[PDB]
Amino acid sequence: PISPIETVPVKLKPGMDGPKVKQWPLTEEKIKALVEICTEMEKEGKISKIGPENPYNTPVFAIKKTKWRKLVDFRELNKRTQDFWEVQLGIPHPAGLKKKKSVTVLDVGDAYFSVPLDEDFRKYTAFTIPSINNETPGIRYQYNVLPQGWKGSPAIFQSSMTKILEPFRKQNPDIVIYQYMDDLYVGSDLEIGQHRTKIEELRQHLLRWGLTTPDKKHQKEPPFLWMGYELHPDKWTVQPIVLPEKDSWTVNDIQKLVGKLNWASQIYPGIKVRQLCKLLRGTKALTEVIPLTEEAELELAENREILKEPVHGVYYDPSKDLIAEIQKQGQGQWTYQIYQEPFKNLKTGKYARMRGAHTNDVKQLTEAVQKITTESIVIWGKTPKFKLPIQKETWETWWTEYWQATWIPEWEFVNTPPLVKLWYQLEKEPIVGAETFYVDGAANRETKLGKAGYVTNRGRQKVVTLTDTTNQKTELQAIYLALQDSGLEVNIVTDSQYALGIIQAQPDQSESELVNQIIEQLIKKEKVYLAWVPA
Amino acid sequence: IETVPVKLKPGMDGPKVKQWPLTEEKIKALVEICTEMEKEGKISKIGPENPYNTPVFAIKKKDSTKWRKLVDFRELNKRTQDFGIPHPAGLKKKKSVTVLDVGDAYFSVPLDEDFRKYTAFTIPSINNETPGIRYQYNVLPQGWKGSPAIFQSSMTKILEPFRKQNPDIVIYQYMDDLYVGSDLEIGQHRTKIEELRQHLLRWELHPDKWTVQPIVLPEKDSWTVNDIQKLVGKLNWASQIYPGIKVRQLCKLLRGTKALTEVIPLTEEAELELAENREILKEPVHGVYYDPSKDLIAEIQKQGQGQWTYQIYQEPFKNLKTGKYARMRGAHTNDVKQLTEAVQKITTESIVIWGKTPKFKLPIQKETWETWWTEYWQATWIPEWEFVNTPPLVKLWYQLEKE
Ligand SMILES: O=C(COc1ccc(Cl)cc1C(=O)c1ccccc1)Nc1ccccc1
Repeated sequence: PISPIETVPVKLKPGMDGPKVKQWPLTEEKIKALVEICTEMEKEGKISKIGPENPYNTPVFAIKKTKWRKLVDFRELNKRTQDFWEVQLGIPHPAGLKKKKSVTVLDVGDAYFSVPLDEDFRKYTAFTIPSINNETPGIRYQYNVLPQGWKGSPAIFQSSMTKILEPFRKQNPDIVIYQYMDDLYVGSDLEIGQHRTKIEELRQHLLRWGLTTPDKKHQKEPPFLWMGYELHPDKWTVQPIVLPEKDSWTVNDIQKLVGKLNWASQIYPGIKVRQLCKLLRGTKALTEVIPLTEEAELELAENREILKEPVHGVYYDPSKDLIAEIQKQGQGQWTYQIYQEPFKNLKTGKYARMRGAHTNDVKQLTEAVQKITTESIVIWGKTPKFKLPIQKETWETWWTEYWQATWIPEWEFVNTPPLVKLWYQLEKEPIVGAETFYVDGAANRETKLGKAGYVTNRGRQKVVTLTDTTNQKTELQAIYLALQDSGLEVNIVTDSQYALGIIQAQPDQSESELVNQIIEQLIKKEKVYLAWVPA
Repeated sequence: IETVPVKLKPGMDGPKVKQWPLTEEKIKALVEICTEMEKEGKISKIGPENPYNTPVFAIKKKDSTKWRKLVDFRELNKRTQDFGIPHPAGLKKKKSVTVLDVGDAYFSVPLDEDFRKYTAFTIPSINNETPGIRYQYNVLPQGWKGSPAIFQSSMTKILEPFRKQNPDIVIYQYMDDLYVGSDLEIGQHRTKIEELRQHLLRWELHPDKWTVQPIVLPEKDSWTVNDIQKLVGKLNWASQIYPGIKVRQLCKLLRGTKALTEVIPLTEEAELELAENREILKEPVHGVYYDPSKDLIAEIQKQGQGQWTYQIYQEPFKNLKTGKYARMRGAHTNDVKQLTEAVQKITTESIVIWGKTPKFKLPIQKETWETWWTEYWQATWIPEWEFVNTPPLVKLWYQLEKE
């Protein structure tokens, strides 16, 4: 039946007109099957036989799933239909659901055809049922309800369901309802018998609005498979993740693999793909066969064991602290788990090593904290208490003097090495008794021929000729040479604008192999003072 | 009361800005606030056929237990046709200026039927276990550029009596705010304000103090190679502002590869040069004037230890105003909190003086800023902003400002 709900006023994009694509030709079989279908629909009030009027049209098809089924191709009408508010594309996360004594899912599939269509837009949904060959004229119809496959259907149906549920939600607020696609997940902490009664009241309420009730066969039950998870009464889990075992792997095979494994590195502690990813070097085709090395074999072998391990999360309890602990897995790599009760994690994850220009550990930690804060606010509507592997002293020393605004919400220190710290701290004033290197670097930016060197107050000097370099590189090398030729305490004078950058941020990681060599030297000294002077 | 036809600028389509995640505490508040506005007929729930969106959130400025709703119409404002309010140069010239939030005055005027949709906004939900609660306005919305303009005739009318009764006081309106300035003694000033409040209820700045602090080069007993190298670096850069600034004689005291710690006796020439450079920096660079046809820019540098420097200008190096801000009591461990107060402080000064907000260059990462700024925001308005990388020298230079 069709819901006695008010229609939503739809329109075609700015000025555009209804689609006019022509009906694909079909056989006498498929045509007779469609006529059958469309007659059953016309009767239910879903569609309407129309006439000469309508200049618009859409291609109707016939697929077999094993009786014949209709399939209207609304791509063109969809390109011409107005835009609607996102049909809610923000994917919830299990870790965010509050535990409920009972959850019941209600199916409202063909509900799409249960909601009427703006009778003003209906004309644009005109389609045609062909005649045998291309003989006489075909039968013509129009939709009186939300067509499956049309741009506005999911949004309008959601909107519609929402209005219809407002009364029920008002009456019993101790009940939670989640609208997802064609499903309604109804949860509550009532007693099973009372719960069951409310479901029936609701189910009964929806019936009133032409939104039919599923069968017991179409009736799904716990655990619930949702967007890839398995939600159980007391905990949630990840659906079993399987890896294809073979004695032949194509480029495409290895890339898909790497894909699934990279995905899993989130929930699973230990997934590694370095050796497998190496197999993609110099590949010449998606179907090329690359023999897995020994290491790629050892790796792909170890991951299989990991994925066989049981990893589950817990649900959200609004009355317990929200906690987040972070670990530095390696340079530029972090792991985090958010939990309330120790050992029972709500969620976990990791942020990959993003090879870039130049930054430092405290900064990257700071960014991992931020991404997590935004994540929690989205999932739980509040930010967690942080347990970070860095001393309050280290933090206060770094943040207080850094050139950029930065901040970490309420946190605590947890001594779970490795600890994050400053690899070096340039001196605040020149070092007395430490040699002073006056470094300089020049290079013909065209011939890429240059020299790099220094002269110290102690009379020590050097100059290296570099083949195929840049201005920057000679400047930086001038400094590098100074660092490696000097003692554990150095004063370094340079006119390199870049260095001025190092002074301000004092990075401990960069993308430049050179800056990185300099960072290692910097870290090695006991004291180093870098002074910039205009060129 | 009727509705004047309001439109988007030629070719502009409405805003479609996404709602940033809100905390549960804030969502609950907007829900309450909005339910009550719905009852009073100020806003109405909308359908999915409305694709527009403007971000909304909740703040707390003066009152404690109370939550205020703040809608970010910057985008809609940029796309709203042009009309406005006249700016009085006398404002800045007042001993005291107090700001008053006259945002409620708009809840009385209906908003054009056809323009309403462009005001769509959404209350988010936790974990998306619920569709957003969509709304659009029926009445002039707070924070919208067209509100004060349309309620313009009604503001002069209700303000005229007070302006006539007191022709020695200047009243300026920007957005939801009303900046009231006079010279009266503190007590008499405040008492004179409530007179306006009461009048309004039936329908503490000090610009003169705002100094224009100069640069002061360091003076020293003895100068080291390092000291000279540093003075020279700043002077050099500063010559981008003042061309009479020179470092020739000073730079000469650097010829040689001496220890960074060695003391260098200043020649008399290096001294006169230093003396000439000091004089030059005793006053702002001549010829810098405010140009209405151009945008005002506010650049901020994090100096450290709770200190921040800023410069308002329109052309590089031609500062209309420069200054410093020291983190207020309690922001000790929060950069983001100090930065937001500075923006509010710099924006308010800006409004007072030229009647418009400047565009900011913020020394903070976008993600950092957007995640927390509303936590400390208290103004009814919102300036424009972009995020930048503070040049090492610009900070070093303005660090030299006099105290
Ligand atoms: O205790 C909880 C907590 O989760 C929920 C709380 C409220 C609602 Cl309406 C749905 C859920 C879901 O599990 C869910 C199922 C499917 C999709 C998306 C969410 N679950 C549970 C209880 C008994 C049995 C099984 C699970």
